[PDB]
Amino acid sequence: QYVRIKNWGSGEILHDTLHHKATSSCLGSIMNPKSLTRGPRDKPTPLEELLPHAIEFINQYYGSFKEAKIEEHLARLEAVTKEIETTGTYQLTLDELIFATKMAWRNAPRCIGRIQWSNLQVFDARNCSTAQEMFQHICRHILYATNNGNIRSAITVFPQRSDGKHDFRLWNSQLIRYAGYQMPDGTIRGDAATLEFTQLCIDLGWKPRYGRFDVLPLVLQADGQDPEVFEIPPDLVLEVTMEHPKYEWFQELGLKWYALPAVANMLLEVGGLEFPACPFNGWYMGTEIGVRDFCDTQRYNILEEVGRRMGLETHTLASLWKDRAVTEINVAVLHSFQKQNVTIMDHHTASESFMKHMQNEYRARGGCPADWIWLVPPVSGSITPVFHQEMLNYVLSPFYYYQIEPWKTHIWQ
Amino acid sequence: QYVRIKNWGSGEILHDTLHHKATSSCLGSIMNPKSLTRGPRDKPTPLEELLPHAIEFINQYYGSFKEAKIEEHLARLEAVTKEIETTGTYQLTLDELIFATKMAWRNAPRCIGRIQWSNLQVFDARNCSTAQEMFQHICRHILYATNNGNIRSAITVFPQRSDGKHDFRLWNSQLIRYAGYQMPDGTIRGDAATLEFTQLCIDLGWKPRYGRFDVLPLVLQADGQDPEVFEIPPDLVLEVTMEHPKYEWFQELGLKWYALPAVANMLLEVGGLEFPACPFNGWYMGTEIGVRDFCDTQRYNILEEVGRRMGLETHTLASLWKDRAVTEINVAVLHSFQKQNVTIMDHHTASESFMKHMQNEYRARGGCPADWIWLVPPVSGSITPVFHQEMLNYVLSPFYYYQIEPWKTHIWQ
Ligand code: HEM
Ligand code: HEM
Ligand SMILES: CCCCCCCCO[C@@H]1O[C@H](CO)[C@@H](O)[C@H](O)[C@H]1O
Ligand SMILES: CCCCCCCCO[C@@H]1O[C@H](CO)[C@@H](O)[C@H](O)[C@H]1O
Ligand SMILES: CCOC(=O)N1CCC(Nc2cc(Cl)ccn2)CC1
Ligand SMILES: CCOC(=O)N1CCC(Nc2cc(Cl)ccn2)CC1
Ligand SMILES: C[C@H](O)[C@H](O)[C@@H]1CNc2nc(N)[nH]c(=O)c2N1
Ligand SMILES: C[C@H](O)[C@H](O)[C@@H]1CNc2nc(N)[nH]c(=O)c2N1
Repeated sequence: QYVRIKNWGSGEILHDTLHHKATSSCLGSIMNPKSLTRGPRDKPTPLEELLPHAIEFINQYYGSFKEAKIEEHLARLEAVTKEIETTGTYQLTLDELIFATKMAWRNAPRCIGRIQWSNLQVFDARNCSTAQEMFQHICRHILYATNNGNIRSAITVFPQRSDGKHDFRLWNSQLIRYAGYQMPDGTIRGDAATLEFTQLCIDLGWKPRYGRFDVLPLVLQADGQDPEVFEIPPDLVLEVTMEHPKYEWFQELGLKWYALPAVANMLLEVGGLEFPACPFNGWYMGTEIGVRDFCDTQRYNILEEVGRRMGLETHTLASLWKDRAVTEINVAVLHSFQKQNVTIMDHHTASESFMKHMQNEYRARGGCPADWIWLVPPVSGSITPVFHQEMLNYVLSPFYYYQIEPWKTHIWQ
Repeated sequence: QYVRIKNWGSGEILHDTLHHKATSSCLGSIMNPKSLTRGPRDKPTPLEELLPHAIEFINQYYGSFKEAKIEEHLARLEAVTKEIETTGTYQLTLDELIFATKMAWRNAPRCIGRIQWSNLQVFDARNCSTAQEMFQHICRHILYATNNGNIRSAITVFPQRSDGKHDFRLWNSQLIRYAGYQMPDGTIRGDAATLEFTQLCIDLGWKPRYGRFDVLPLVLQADGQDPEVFEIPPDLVLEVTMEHPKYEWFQELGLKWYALPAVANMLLEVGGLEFPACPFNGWYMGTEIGVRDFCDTQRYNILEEVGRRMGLETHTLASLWKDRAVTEINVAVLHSFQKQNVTIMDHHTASESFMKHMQNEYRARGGCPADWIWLVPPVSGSITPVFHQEMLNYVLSPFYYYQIEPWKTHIWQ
């Protein structure tokens, strides 16, 4: 009938029915499980599969109005059916598309900022045609979203997949990201995690600048053709330099980070249609930068240097110096964004926000797909309320899937 | 053929084959899923099910020797078969039992201290018969394990389930635990989480002492008879008073905690046999006390008071005061145990230990059942290496299962 969900922090009990609308050794801590990956195609969607999903979506959309529009609903259902018989696919009204993007966001089990789901700017680039036009669209997005520090969530929808042989794809994981260099002296400079992709950019012509914070170029693929490299205009990239409210030596660390967190390589699945190119963004949550970017050993790995600067016993694990360090780094991050007037949210505030939202979600539609493993911040887990909340993780539709890294499935022309 | 497992911190790849030997909406963050709970019975184990499992276990046991003892192996296999036809069950040699307890530990997906798996003291109480004898056995365990601060892991195995109507059961979750009182003024005193169980003890005759740290009594059930209450001799309970290495006011908080972490209510399943009563213990990991016991809002909830004592902006979430506080509490815990010479391990050291162990496990037997959600410490998640490790969670055998709270399935005499 329904699944029982408990919050061991408040004793609160919830009944999840929503999971019934889901799609598909316990593969728990798997980053990219096949279940979350929507791969390629070389043939249109079998009409037998498409129409059902289409009908399905159209019904969801029309059922979403406080006061139904049955005439339009039926008309639309017909219009779409007829459109598929005659063309073998179909086009969403801008409204449906808008609705689709917010719901897909609403259904992201791994997103903690979903209380903002209804607040999204949608850029319709479905009529796009060249890499250059893609690049221009992306720039418009970046400029709009950055909003000079007062960040705004937005998404840019490019042409939907047709036959699977003319896919629009951004080869970058994020719109804004730093390059990683394997120096001569054997050391790594910049973002150790982007070493390969940085090399690719070079291989495609991009000129490496060997800096610690060089913004990588956009590698765009349009109409399924080979990817073209485009440097992002520097004026468009807002950055925050890191300062600590108390340790003046913190700035001596010479760190900074971009203000725009934009996911660039995911596919939007909606009513049977697939959009291989739909970059989107929200605003940063402090821990992403202060903890993951700066403290992961396979990224900027600055934890020990900050430890020493603080005079901690960096040689004694049980001294808990790592916990002391990372917190000061987190404080610097938050302090700097605030000082420079760039939207950002701390993880504590983020957690309570999500709890409020999940609460809203169960009341509203009897569920909220949640991936505990991703929703719990990388530091101070049980100090946040999300940690004590049991969660159900399932895949609804619309949905935002991962895709196979393009350079792995692209037939070069 | 095998599952692929990745460590995004080191790029390391592992192949899990062990999962093939496993037994049985994604029920991820569920504390007590049915899959981990081995419930009651009112009839012996169907011989058709028992023998296969028995044969199975005996083969594992004998295959564990560096140099096989095939004669004994076959003899034992026969001895056991014949023993079941004639009695409808069987007895493990002390050795097998010992082997069984370490393997079950070895197979606990939620245990981070498993690198210590082969170091376990086994107390054979399978011939026990009365609650009083149970109580004495438990005391011996407590005394031995406490070892005056130099904690020793140990387990006490009581009589295996026969027909399911004569179950030996400890009604307590842990051997040592504090009571919780609903005061007249409406406030809670002690461990808010043990309110109900404290009431039960009272209901069964125990005299409430209304203290903040009153050790609850043992509530023992023997041969399936009604539970008897036994106070634990105070001399047997070692405790650590909390002091901070720098904040002298910390001790003014008047906190302490028991040194022995002993799980009392789990069932040991081995070769078809079930042991409803097998309390066991290891030693504490700092975060259990400093974070969960002291900082969970539904437990001692001391986070805000420590925040104020430190002079932090306890009114501004984004100030990250909670992170500053909990760390100092964690430091106090570790500092106090060390000062008082009571074994304890910090979570950072614990994490590296487990990683080393998991490494050993994949090499040794091609796998290691791990529950990421439980293995990652309640604070500084990604600062520990366990966070960046993909893990497979499955149920092998021997295994330690949860059981239905006894007071829910007991027919009072
Ligand atoms: C408005 C502010 C927003 C905040 C603060 C927020 C925060 C977060 C955080 C902290 C993550 C973790 C990412 C990681 O660990 O790699 C995340 C993931 C995610 N968010 Fe949000 N988000 C916001 C807006 C959005 C928007 C506008 C969308 C979509 C239109 C969205 C879609 C997702 C998805 C799909 C993921 C999963 C990414 C992945 O699996 O790699 N988020 N978000
Ligand atoms: C030698 C030191 C040991 C350490 C430091 C260690 C540490 C831990 C920790 C931190 C937990 C988390 C408990 C919770 O969050 O509630 C745990 C759980 C567990 N440990 Fe260990 N452990 C040790 C020994 C043992 C021994 C001797 C056994 C069995 C003979 C064992 C069996 C388990 C089991 C089954 C759980 C799961 C408990 C549950 O699900 O409630 N551990 N251990
Ligand atoms: C396969 C084609 C099936 C067509 C059936 C359409 C039934 C109309 O469905 C209606 O949509 C309304 C939204 O406007 C809702 O308010 C109604 O509750 C719902 O019954
Ligand atoms: C149902 C009864 C089946 C009995 C078959 C027993 C086969 C013996 O099994 C043997 O056990 C040894 C351990 O001493 C191992 O070293 C051997 O590799 C293994 O083949
Ligand atoms: C490893 C570099 O990471 C990034 O560039 N990131 C981190 C992962 C993503 N983070 C996000 C995304 C969104 Cl849409 C909102 C908040 N944070 C995008 C930005
Ligand atoms: C809520 C009170 O918690 C406890 O009494 N605990 C916490 C849970 C258990 N912790 C353990 C158990 C073992 Cl066997 C080893 C280390 N820690 C037993 C002690
Ligand atoms: C292996 C493990 O799943 C992985 O390293 C983690 C876990 N949870 C996460 N949570 C978030 N938000 N982001 C991440 O990248 C990860 N990665
Ligand atoms: C709901 C959630 O699973 C639960 O609160 C957590 C998660 N992980 C845990 N991890 C450990 N070690 N111990 C716990 O009690 C819990 N509880």
